[PDB]
Amino acid sequence: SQIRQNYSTEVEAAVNRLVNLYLRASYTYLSLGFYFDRDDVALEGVCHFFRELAEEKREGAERLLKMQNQRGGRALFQDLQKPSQDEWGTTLDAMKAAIVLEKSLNQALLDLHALGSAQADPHLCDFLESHFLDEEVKLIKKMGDHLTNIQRLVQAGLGEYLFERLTL
Amino acid sequence: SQIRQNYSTEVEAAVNRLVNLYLRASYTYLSLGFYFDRDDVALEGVCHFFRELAEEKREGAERLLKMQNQRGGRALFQDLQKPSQDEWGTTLDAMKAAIVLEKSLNQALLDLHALGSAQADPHLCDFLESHFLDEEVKLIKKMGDHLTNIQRLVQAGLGEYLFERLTL
Amino acid sequence: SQIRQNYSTEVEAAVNRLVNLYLRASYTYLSLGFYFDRDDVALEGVCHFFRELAEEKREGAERLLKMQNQRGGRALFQDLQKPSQDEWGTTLDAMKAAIVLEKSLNQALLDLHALGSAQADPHLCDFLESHFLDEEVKLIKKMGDHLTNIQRLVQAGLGEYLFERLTL
Amino acid sequence: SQIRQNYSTEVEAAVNRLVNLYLRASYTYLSLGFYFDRDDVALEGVCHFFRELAEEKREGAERLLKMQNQRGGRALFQDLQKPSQDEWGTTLDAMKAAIVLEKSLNQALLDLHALGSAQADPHLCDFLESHFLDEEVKLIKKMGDHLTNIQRLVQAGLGEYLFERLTL
Amino acid sequence: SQIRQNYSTEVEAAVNRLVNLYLRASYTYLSLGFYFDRDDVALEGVCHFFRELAEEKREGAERLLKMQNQRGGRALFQDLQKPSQDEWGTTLDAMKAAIVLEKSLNQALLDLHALGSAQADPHLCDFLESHFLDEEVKLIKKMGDHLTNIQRLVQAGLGEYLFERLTL
Repeated sequence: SQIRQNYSTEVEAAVNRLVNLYLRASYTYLSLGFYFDRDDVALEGVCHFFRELAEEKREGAERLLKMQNQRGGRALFQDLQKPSQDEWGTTLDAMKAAIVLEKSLNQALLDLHALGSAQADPHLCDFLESHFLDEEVKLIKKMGDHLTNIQRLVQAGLGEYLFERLTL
Repeated sequence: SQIRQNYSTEVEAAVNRLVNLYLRASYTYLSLGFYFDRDDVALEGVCHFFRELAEEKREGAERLLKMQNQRGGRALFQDLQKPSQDEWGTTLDAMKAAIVLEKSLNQALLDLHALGSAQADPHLCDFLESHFLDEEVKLIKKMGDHLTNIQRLVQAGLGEYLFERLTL
Repeated sequence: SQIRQNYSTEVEAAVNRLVNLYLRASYTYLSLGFYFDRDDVALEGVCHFFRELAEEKREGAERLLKMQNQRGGRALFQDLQKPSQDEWGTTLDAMKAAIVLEKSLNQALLDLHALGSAQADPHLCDFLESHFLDEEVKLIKKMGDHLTNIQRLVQAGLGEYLFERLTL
Repeated sequence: SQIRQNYSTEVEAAVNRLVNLYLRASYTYLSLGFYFDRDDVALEGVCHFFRELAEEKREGAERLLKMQNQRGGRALFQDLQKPSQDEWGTTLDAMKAAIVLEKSLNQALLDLHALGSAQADPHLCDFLESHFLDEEVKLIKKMGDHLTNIQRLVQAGLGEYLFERLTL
Repeated sequence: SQIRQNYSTEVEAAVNRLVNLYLRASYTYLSLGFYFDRDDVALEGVCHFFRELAEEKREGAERLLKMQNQRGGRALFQDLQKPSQDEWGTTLDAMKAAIVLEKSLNQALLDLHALGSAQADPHLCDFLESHFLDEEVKLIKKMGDHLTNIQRLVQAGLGEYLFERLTL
């Protein structure tokens, strides 16, 4: 590539893998959102919380793909595996699964950052720091806060309703 | 009728029956609304929910009557039977009765649509699709969502109060 | 499902399959868009055309999923297969592949409509007519118009540049 | 210097060298810009593209000089060598020379970043990441995109005219 | 007719013939417009040019009919013959056919003017001069200008595209 400079094949491949992970996360949140939209679940605030996160993760994937091209790397797409569950249980179960998912994404970001540092690729390192690392930390804090409030509240039915009405 | 075209006597009669069903539904919701306005019931949000539905069903009847005339059919009115109950119990009981009522109206709309299709009357079919069928589907979804939230909430007194305050 | 009425298991399954087809189409257009963003391809108008279509197809999938829930059906997600190509060649090649993809989606919509008609499900039939069928017809017309103009223009390099600058 | 802290003589010297490189780049772009303003060249969009870049590179030099003083280092200026060419040939030749120049600047920024990291000078590292590294990556991507479009277009005279009119 | 004054049967008949000629011209331009809207032709600017002319010619017919009544003559309508072609070939072919059509209309206007002069009917003469004769001269000039530019441009495919994009 005429523009490619200081951009290792290892980082290029890892960025494609991270795109897949972000799209998979978006898909998982799409599934979560529509599950809470079921008439036998019916927690609209929880549905909206996860649909927003689906959009965020898709946007993160697109930012990665834009960066791949800016550096002269080549986007390669793989199958997107379906989410791990078809039904997501309670808001508590769903929020635990979301924090698991975000921690996995954060770990992938940290692994890529370490790779970038080992490859002396400061543009990559700054990109991740600037657009992804703090967003993950803030989101995980928010989920942990939500989990604590959900747990405090669970008369589990009343608790789930109040959390959805008064927090989300 | 000088304007009547492709409008079968069977559809004409069925449209008059559906008008009666919609007015009956309006009357039922009028009864539901004022029951929740009783000082010994006193759930204003539930009263407002059903009074709004009374207005919607009356409006649906009027739309049917306007259509009857547009097609050159002749409106014929029958007695409006009183609602099935004088007292409607809890918000849960009332919402179950409302979903029963809406499903019966929806089934009548679907029967009329099938009639219209058998009579090759696409204006009727489009009219129903455009003004009634999706409105019923959306309303039934909303009632089902309400029922699920009511059920989750029912300390049944506290639950009924919170639903009325925070959802309705 | 408490709300489910006149909604066959066959339509429910077909709606889940159509969701997968729309998400796959979105993914294909995401791939198309970023390919035209490559520094060795560099046709920004073509990139924007396909990124817009990615968004449209995702939105169509979400509309289907919302409908699934409104009817009381249950969303089931499957793996999303990667797009058929990693590199998409010329704007001409890409627009031919897009018209192939849209025709396949349109055929799936028509198959589902026929199913809905056979199952006497007019809500489904109206839903498809109202939100999908005319959008597909308009989009295919636009692509065909684009293809004709691309073909007229292809000094193939000059042609591709002018189309991107003056049409897109 | 009373304020100097964690600022190595090696970085101080390298920052002065980078100032010279940025001023040299500004001078090169000044030459490029006025060449395209010649009546026997006459490509105003190309002239404007390079005059803008002259300003950008001068501004980058000034930002470096401001930083030098903020850290307590001492600006030292050297002769500014004249640009490598007196006449710059075609827009294609000029854009190739510009990408060569930007890659050399980017490599100098990366070398300085590596120096800063080896000297454990995170302020320097952040400064470069924040103000220079991403700007270079974006600019090189844009030049590469321009080069690809120029190449696609070159009836070379017609191509050069159209690029200047429709892209620049 | 109580109002009829200085309005010969010969002019009355000729005005009815000219109405037919203008409606025929409108129909021809309707055909031209939709031909350029075909997906295998796809020149939207050319389609718009001819659809506008269809409207102009219809309006001219209506102005003639209004005049017929103002003078106390009696509008008589004849069949409108279909346009001379089903497919109109290239923009060049179409613009040549349009100039042929406009010249025929102009000649009919000039013949009617001569008739009006021979019948000493200055109202008719002024009407034609004021509303039709200069409009035809301007339109024919514009078509001739278009033809010259089309001809200059025809790599005939590229030429047709550029004319549609940059002139129409």
